[PDB]
Amino acid sequence: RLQSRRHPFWIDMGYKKRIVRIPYLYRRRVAKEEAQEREFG
Amino acid sequence: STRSISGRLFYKRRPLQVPKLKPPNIRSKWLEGAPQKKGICVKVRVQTPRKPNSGLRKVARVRLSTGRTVLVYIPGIGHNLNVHSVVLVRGGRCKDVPGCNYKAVRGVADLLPVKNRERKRSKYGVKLSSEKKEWRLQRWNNKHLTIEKDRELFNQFRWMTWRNEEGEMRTSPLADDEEVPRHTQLFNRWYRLKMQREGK
Amino acid sequence: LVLGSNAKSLVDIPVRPKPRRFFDL
Amino acid sequence: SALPDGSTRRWENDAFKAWPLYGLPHHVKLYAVNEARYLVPAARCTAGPEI
Amino acid sequence: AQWEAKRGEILQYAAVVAAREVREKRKKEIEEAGMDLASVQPEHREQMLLPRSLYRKQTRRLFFEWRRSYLAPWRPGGLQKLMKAVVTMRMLQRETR
Amino acid sequence: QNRFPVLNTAENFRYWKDRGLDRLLPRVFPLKLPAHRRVDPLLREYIFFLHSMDPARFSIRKLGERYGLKERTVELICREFSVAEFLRRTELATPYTRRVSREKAVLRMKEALFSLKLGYDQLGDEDLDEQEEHEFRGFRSTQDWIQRQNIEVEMMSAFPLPAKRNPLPKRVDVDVTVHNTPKLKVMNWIDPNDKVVF
Amino acid sequence: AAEILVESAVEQLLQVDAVDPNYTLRKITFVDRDATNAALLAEAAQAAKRAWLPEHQVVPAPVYWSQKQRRLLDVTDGMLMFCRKHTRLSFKKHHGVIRRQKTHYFSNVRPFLWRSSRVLEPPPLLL
RNA sequence: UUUUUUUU
RNA sequence: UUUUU
RNA sequence: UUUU
RNA sequence: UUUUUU
RNA sequence: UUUUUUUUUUU
Repeated sequence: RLQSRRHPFWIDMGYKKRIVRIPYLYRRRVAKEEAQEREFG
Repeated sequence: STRSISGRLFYKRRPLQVPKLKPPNIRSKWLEGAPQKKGICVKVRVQTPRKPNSGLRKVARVRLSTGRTVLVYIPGIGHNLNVHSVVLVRGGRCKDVPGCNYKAVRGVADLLPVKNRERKRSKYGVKLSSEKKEWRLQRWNNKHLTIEKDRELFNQFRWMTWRNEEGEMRTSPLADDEEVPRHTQLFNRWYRLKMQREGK
Repeated sequence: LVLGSNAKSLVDIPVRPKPRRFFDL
Repeated sequence: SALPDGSTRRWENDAFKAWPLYGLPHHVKLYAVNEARYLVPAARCTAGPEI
Repeated sequence: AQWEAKRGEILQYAAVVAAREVREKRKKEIEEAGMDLASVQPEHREQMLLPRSLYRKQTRRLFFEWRRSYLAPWRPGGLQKLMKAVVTMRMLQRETR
Repeated sequence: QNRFPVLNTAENFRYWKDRGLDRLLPRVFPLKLPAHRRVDPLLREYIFFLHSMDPARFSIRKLGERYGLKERTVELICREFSVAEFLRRTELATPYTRRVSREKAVLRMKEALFSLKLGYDQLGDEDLDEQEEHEFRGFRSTQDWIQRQNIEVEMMSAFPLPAKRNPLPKRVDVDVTVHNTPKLKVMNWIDPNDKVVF
Repeated sequence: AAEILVESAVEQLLQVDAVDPNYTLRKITFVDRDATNAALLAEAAQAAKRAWLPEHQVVPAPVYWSQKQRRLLDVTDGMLMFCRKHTRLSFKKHHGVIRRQKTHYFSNVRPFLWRSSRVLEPPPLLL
């Protein structure tokens, strides 16, 4: 397996970014699907 | 094999057998080894590319400071070079234009304005970051996107004891028409810290 | 995406810094 | 459960083999059998003390 | 060993302990913050005074309260006390002799 | 074809190893843990006390023989115990809130989990001294760095064969301390390659 | 085995493990025929003498001087304000991966190397 | 059992 | 820059 | 400077 | 502000 | 990433 090369600081920051980013993506997807059925389906 | 080593003059016959030339850096040879060389334009024309490539490509004959003339391509939309204009050239080969083995540099050159329309390539088009674009990168506030899942969870374990913002504890989240408040500690944390710090 | 930005906090609500409670040897 | 209690804790499949203990009973029996088969070269060696 | 056996007994006992404290403590908080509880729905009256959050949190904290017995084998200077008092006995006798 | 009932043969070397298609198969392995942490915490206090009480009667080597602990392992128990107690008595900070690298934090979790499943060890199980045994310790063990050869070839004959050339020790420079003062530290440079000692 | 014997002899003389001291045995000697063994035995004796008699108690120089100039420092609660930190864990935030092997060698290795042999720091002197 | 899992 | 919620 |  | 938990 | 060490293959 290839070894890591990125700075630790960046690596650690990536995990922090995902804490609030990830949840938003899940809600954004269901927002369109749920709303479509409540007005058309 | 060792057949080529025979003879008392092996130290003068073998070494004189050059394999080949230097394929790399074979086109850009008039620069005298300099990274870049300034020049002046004395002819502007439009050379038609070879087949099957159609269209028209703008070119100009730029006279190098070393008393040598060579065609140079002017990539990018628009055109501002005219007769007796100073432009800085660089390395680069053009397949469509035969013979041309040089490229011009925008910005650093003389009497060469910035590109007309370009946002993706900045350095290439020697385009500086505009004030309007810089201000857009700082606006980050799109977190309030609650859904039905949050509504049910809020009114199951977070509705009995919950402190609001202004002055009140007990709110009305059960009402459908009402909107669940936001977090006063976590929501919009990055934007709040930056805005409150520059205010000094 | 139906909700945009109506209620925003810029300077009205401050942020409490993290207290210090981890002694370093 | 109404009463707060740690009844939801469960062990992992790989946890059992991650912390083994060399005290289980079903190894001594196998070891004893292998001992006899390992010392057979000298058991049936009808030679002198030197050999 | 004893504690383990009596796990169920202990935990069940502590359930009523927290009820008398959470209910009284929450009553004062609403009075200072809120105005009155006369116009509130009767259904929500019980939940507000004894929320599921404080009840579970207080019970866990109070359950552990009962614990921490036999403070003799305490890491921060709890074991050394016995040894210090044991060995020293013999030293005085020897000295005299 | 040949008879050799022993446990140091070519095929028997590195027993219980994947030789074939099983190399790519995932397999779980036990997690290692230092001996100085698997011992009962209770006994650590006791051991420390003795050491600090009478170093003469309770020497570093004698103390470790009764409980079956190595000379190096027993040293860490006193050192790690001392610091833990110092911060508690002085009311400086709690052990849990102590700052330490991530390598130690994961180690602490394993120590707690080790006892929760099996339990703490009342007495250490390790030999004070080493023993010359045939074992696989890395890739640098089964190699000759002097002659730089893997396969030894010798003549087959009943008569005494001439011996091989013995190697010589490598001479390297070292340093020693002669005079030590609070404001100065004098040292001497030794050169074993110098013929004249003087 | 040598250390066991030597260490045992001393205790007998002093009668440490005795509530009622009965000084009867006041002469212990060891006799060995083997020259090699004899020499070795002597070594053990030396170690025994250490950490027992106050006249032969060694101490490293770095810690000996520190122990002499002792002081009582009073630290209040407000003096430990900067000692505490926010982050719980710690680790290296910059990989030690070298970028330029030659440029770094001729800038921070050659100037700091004045010897042709690799020598480590010698041990401290015992006083 | 420590403001532990938990993250400017 | 500010700092035991 | 979470050692100027 | 919630959930879990030798 | 070592309390009393300026020593430590710390990991």
